[PDB]
Amino acid sequence: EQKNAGGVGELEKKAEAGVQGELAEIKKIAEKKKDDVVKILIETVIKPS
Amino acid sequence: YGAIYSVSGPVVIAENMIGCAMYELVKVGHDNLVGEVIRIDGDKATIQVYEETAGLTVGDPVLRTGKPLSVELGPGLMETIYDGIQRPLKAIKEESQSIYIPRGIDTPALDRTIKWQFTPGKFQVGDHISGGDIYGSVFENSLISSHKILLPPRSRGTITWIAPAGEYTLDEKILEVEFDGKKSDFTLYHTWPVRVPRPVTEKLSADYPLLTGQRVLDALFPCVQGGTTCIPGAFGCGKTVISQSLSKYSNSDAIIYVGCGERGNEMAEVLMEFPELYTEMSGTKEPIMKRTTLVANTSNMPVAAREASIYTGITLAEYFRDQGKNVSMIADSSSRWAEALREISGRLGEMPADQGFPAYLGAKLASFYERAGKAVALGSPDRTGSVSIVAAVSPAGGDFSDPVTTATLGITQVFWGLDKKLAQRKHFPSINTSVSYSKYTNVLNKFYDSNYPEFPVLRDRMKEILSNAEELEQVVQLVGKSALSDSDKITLDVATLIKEDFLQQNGYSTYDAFCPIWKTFDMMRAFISYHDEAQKAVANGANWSKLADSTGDVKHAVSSSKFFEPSRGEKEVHGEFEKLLSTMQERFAESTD
Amino acid sequence: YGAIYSVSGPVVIAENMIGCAMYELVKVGHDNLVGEVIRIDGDKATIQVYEETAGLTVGDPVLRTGKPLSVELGPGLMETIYDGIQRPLKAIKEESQSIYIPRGIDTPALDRTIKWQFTPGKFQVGDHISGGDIYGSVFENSLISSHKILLPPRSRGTITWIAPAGEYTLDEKILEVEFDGKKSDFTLYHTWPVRVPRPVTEKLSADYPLLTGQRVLDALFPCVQGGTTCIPGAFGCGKTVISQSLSKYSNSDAIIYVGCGERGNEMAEVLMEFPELYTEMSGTKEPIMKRTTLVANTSNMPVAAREASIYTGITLAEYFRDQGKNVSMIADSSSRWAEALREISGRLGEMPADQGFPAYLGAKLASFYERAGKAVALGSPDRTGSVSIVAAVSPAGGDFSDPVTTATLGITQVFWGLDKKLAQRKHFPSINTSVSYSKYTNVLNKFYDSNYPEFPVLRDRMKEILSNAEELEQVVQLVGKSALSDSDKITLDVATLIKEDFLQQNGYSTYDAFCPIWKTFDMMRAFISYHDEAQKAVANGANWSKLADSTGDVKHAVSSSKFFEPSRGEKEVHGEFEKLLSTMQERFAESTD
Amino acid sequence: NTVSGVNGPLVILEKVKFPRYNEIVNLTLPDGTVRQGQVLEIRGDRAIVQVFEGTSGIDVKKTTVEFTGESLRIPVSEDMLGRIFDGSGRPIDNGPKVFAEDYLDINGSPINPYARIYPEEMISTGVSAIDTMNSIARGQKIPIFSASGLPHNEIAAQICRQAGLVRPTKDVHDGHEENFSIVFAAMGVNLETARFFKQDFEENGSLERTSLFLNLANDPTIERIITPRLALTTAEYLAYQTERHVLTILTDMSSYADALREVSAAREEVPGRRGYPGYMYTDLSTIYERAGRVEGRNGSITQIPILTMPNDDITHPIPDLTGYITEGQIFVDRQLHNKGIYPPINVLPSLSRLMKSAIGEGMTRKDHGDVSNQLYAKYAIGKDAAAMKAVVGEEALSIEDKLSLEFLEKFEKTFITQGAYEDRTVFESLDQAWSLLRIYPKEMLNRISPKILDEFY
Amino acid sequence: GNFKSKLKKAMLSQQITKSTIANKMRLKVLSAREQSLDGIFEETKEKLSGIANNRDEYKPILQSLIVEALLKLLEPKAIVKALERDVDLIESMKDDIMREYGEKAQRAPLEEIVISNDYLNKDLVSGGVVVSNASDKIEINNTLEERLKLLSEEALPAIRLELYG
Repeated sequence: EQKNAGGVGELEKKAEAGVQGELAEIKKIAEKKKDDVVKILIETVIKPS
Repeated sequence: YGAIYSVSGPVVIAENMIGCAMYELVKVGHDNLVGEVIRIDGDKATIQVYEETAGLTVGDPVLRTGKPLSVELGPGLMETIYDGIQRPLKAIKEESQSIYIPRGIDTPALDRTIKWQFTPGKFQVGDHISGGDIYGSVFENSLISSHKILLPPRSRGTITWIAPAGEYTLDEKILEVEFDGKKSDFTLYHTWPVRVPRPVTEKLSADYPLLTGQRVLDALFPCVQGGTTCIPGAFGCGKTVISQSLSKYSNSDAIIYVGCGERGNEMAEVLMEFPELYTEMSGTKEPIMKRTTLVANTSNMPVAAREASIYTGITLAEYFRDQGKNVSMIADSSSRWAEALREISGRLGEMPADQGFPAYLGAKLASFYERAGKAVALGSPDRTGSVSIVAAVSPAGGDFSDPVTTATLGITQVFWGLDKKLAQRKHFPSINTSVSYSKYTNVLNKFYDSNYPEFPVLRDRMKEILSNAEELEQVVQLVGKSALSDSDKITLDVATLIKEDFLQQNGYSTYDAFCPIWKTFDMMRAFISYHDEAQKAVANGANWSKLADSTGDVKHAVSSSKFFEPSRGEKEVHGEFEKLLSTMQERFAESTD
Repeated sequence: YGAIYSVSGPVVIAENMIGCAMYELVKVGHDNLVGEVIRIDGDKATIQVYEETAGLTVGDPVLRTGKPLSVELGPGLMETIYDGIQRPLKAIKEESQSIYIPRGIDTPALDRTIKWQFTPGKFQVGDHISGGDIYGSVFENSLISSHKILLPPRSRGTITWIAPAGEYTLDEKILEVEFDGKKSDFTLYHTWPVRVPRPVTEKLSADYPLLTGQRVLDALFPCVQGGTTCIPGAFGCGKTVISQSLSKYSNSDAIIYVGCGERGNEMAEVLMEFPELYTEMSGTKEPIMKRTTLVANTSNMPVAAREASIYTGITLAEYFRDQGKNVSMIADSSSRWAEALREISGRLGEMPADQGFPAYLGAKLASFYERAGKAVALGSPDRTGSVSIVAAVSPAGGDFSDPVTTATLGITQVFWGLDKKLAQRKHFPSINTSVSYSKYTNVLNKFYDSNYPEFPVLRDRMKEILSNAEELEQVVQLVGKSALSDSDKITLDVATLIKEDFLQQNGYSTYDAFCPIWKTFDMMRAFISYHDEAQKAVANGANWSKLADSTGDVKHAVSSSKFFEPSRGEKEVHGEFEKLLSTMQERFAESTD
Repeated sequence: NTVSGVNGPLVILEKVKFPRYNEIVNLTLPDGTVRQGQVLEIRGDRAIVQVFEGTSGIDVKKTTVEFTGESLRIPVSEDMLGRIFDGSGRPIDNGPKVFAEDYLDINGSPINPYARIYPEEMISTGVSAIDTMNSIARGQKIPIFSASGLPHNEIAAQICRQAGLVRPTKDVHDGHEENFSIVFAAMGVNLETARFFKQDFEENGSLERTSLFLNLANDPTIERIITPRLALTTAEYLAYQTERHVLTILTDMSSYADALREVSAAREEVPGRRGYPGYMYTDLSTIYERAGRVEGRNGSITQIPILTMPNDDITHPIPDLTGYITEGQIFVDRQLHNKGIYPPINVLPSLSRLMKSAIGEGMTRKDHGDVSNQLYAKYAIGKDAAAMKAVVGEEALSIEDKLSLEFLEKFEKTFITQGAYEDRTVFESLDQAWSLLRIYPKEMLNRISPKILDEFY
Repeated sequence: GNFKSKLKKAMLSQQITKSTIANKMRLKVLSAREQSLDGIFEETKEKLSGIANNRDEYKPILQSLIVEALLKLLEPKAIVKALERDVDLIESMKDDIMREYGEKAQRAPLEEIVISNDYLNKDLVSGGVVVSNASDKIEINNTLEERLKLLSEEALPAIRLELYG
């Protein structure tokens, strides 16, 4: 049980550390390809589909 | 609005019906009979009219009510006898000089003569309030929890007008809600279409029992609120008794009784008996009836009301579940609700499936079971309430191999086998340990072990002992009882006490058919301690005759156990059992040596 | 050309059809799905499109091919795998990267990629030729030319141009025919509509041995060359199992396997297993497969492929018979073919008969069986061939009275059973004698007597033993083994032994090995011998126990004999069977006195 | 356009003729709620739709129709495990979203590539009665035939949970080299059931292991039929693209069949035997065809459908049809359940005709198949003897019968009796099975080849 | 006995947390993956309104949105519901549409485009038009949000291949 009273601390520490780096790269790689996708989306709309 | 194209039987088709929904409540003719649109082909709407379409020429007007057929949920349900689509039978008795409702007589679902005292909640104007949050309450009961008024599900907004404390009528507005201009006014009741399930915060599995107050239910295989259960039919020489007793002995907060399509002798008995009988927990003001809300249909009532009967009852049960209460839905019988489907199908021209019963049957049962169950009630501080369905399924082919029974048992997790021969001799209830099962056993037995009883040990052992007894009885017939050991004789001796005290209870006496869930556990404790000790003692050098003379007084007490009072100091610990345990240990040294 | 008017289910209605034959093949929509014209209502022709439709638009194009759903008969049918709508399955894998048919593929009927070696016939320039004549031949196998190039039926003339010896492709011309100028060129393949049977010279009596190589058939009710057979049974019946054995052992020069709507894994197994295993008359590279062609179709693969399976396959068979080959056609199952019809009758809205299957069922099965039989090949060289049809069906829950099984039984002259109880103990296939008959049994025994075995004399006693065994078993059940006589005990034992050693084809090491009519005969000499000597012995005074324990070794030996490979002295009479005969003789004598 | 009428689950649209078969349309209610449906029948200037969601409230000129202009395909991703979905092509649970890298059709042939090579790899459930007597393979289809007095959900969960622990023990043995994935789909079962299942998967392992599709009984019959189709798309992608073995647990299969039955009753479609459709064969097939090894031949979809029989008969249309199609039959018995056997699997009619495909020999014994046949045969005789013991008594039964009555009792109580978490390896099971055979003498074990009996006894 | 059940119970609570950590991560990831997609989608309909509000650049786009819808419409009269700013733009190019339709059909030229007195919102629609039936039964919503959203169905796997492939 002590691995389950101290495991509620670990309930967020390992959840946060688990994607601490991944949420920084998702938001990083988005800001690059943002503009590049937006031009494609604009293009599809002003082209009759 | 529309004009009648045809009346062919009780089915009436009408043209010039636009924006007509597919559950739309409509009133047909000048007379204003109740009807509902099952189907639409083109411009023409095909209506089943539940009342006689006699005197209705083609060309009469059809007036939309402008909304589906709904049921009203709010104050003044309890102590009222109703139709399958909720129409007070009681109110017709006052006006019409009729029990039943005759054609061309409709009335509102809730009485508007009655006024109830509305008390505001914890929300005031300018507060945002959300779906199901407790806006107020009405108190009109003192024996049970009353009608706590919720903001209508799937409705949100900021409250422009919250009426202050005082008496208002059910009809009259007490709320206006601001959500994109004036959202509408709302009243003390809410309308909800009954062929739509009511939402709740979330649904959960059941785990939580309550006082059933019939010993055999708890003891043989526990009775749970938020359960799914099948009980066999008998057509009022056995069916009626168990239903009347379940309503009376169970001290569940509400009970909602639904007679789907009954004889009419059974409907007549439940209404007269409820004020007459006494609560098992104390209080007057028409004891059991005050806790009861009744939907009572004989087979003579319109067929749509018979089909509708369970749906309206289930919505009722679901409404009280959001207040936080434990409800018993006792429905009798699904075979009779099913009979309605069959009739309605042939009238439309629908092609059914097996034995003439439609195919809408199996899915409608599955949908029905899931509305019932345990849930955390909706409303801001949250409570727990339950809806437990015990549905009888009678003969519908003279066997139990017919589509209605076979479909239900499958979804159901519990079967309780009434015994006919014992029932004809008027022991009620008298459940057979052979046919019966509960798949709820495991989770529940763990729940009672938590609470204080030794329940898992005793229940399991109860079953084994009886099963074992049939097998040993056969060895007595064919070989003889004399060549068999003392141990085996004992296995039978104990089974007979378990059979006599629990199983053969008489619901015509309250010192023989009403005892609390703890009390029922204490009796069962008593018999098990004796079995082990009796087998232990015969091994160490005793005989059946010797054993019987020696146990004496403790054996006599266990035999006399049912006659004892629900209390002795508390109704949870019965002092006479706790001291009985000592007298048994002292007796065992003496007997054995 | 035509334009889709409607798609209601798999049924499509298209206007602007001035014509079209019956069951005309079409390519529907831009997708190019399979269809056939069943009916015509006005100008709108109702065409069922049988390849799965989830995305066909109304007013998509409709292309008539101009001829009915047909098959190509020509070179490269052997060791080449096809569907029931004659698409090569191998061609699809490569192109499509869809191992099975995906929605919307149009792959031509044969392989136009594999060059074949053509040599010229006894018909040179200026010579008359007529349908079914051997115009030439194509090398396909390592041991024999499979596909004898026939002039098609309904063509005739004198040959102006005979191509010389060399390699050519399938679409290139190789034959020119004179009759009213250039009647046309001919190519290596020829076409034929599969709803027309191929015409023969004459049909000939069926009385010539068909060795299927399975002990259990040979022993009880053999088939004939020219045969028709029904076999019922439902999963665990060993029908896949008996197909594989059947293909390996079969004396016929072609076997055509028809998968009517199979598991897919079952088709995957038999395909792999023919080149993994070796043939009994030898086979160089893909041994068994060299003689095997598969029509395979799975359970959701096109309803046309499944419906056409029996006709595509029977047409193949008739063409091999016109070539001068003996064909054993296995179809599995005609019952899955029957489901294709049940589905067709609903979609169209034609009225069906009993069990929701149409009435046209009975004609369609009958037409298939009548084209089977033994015949003298059409064409001038003249040869003898057969098509012996073994057709699998399935009971509806142990009910053998279902329309499909009854219909097939109507047409058949041989019936071979399948008993559920006996399959559970592992004896599948399970043929007795009260669920099976063969009209060929009488002539067939006369032909086997000639070849060497004593079979007819042993066949009669063998039938009797089984027939008495069943009746005697009913007394054991009810009365007990206390009402028996000693000779009746004997009938019970010998019977149990027969049940295991013929009917069971289940392994214990290895699936059982090729047992001929000769092998089968030896088993019968040893069982029948055991029974005679033992009954004499009991009649003449002797213990049951003495006799059964003494046979002992001999019983183990017959059980396991079939696992051991044939020839162990000879095929004819094995040394292992020869020696038992002496052992019985020695025992009989010890027992008597 | 606008709704013309509505007759049951069928909706009559008055429209224009441009729509294609199973093209999505969205019905806009006057509440402003949108519900989805697909056209089942199209005709000139009109349609019949079946709406997945709902079946009532549908108006006339106050309602509107809008075309999506894409026929239904399921959005499939391979990141689907651990993620909560609802049986409707999206989560209405508010669970993690589906995403799409392919959208794949449920018609029963998208690009379908299956078995040209039959299963040869053994996959174990940790349960002796399953594994030994019938065997399970990397494409095997085995129906769980259950009843209204058996608890179908407890056995369903039992087979799945114990096959997840055994399956990595088998990976190490080199029976496998690829991932295991579970796809669990529950269609139109009770709330009580749904909750239970999720709780079971968590205890044994986790819910990261499995993907969940949840469909509620209150949601229509039309929804229920699409629910397994969604499971099929999930499994085919995983096998095809990422060479994973996929295990599908399809509960309840009977639930799906009743749904078919409803759209021929409130249709003018004439039904076949016992009120079950004539085109019932095709509906069932669609699920079962999409099974076997998937192209690359390291991927697979293996099926365990779960059938609850309502009458418990073997003359009912659902159990019969399923059985001809499926590669095995597993029959679970009420009488064993009563007696106190868990799992309470009766092998008296459990049979596989594709018994060879089902067994393994390169990661299981060769002796596995030989022993199983003998066991089954000896169990059956032991049942014939049981009926005879009641009738005749022990007052005429033979020396041989007595051995067979003992075998029957030892066989139920040892082999079929296993703990709730106790998993048996297939090799250990043989040892157990050999204990069962060992009481019979060398003349009663006569049917078996001499080689095997002298080797292992 | 009851030791074994308390011994399992704590190992169960151990794996309920391993599972809840693992679920919070797929939830943080998924909702981050979407937050990015809904900011790409956000920028495109902001960019588009700026295109729409310079009338002369919107003029050939609008012509094409209508011609497109009209070929799915297949009626001689279309009722076009527009914003109060685009009714003036449609008016000044009705002939061009009916020309342009005619050249891309073989059905018949379009007879009329109907400028109705009912209009689309400007606080619910950013720009674009709803081209509808003769009796307003079926409509092709060639509004900026609706096009962007349907386009989202097909954009999502493309965006997924270039972003995580």
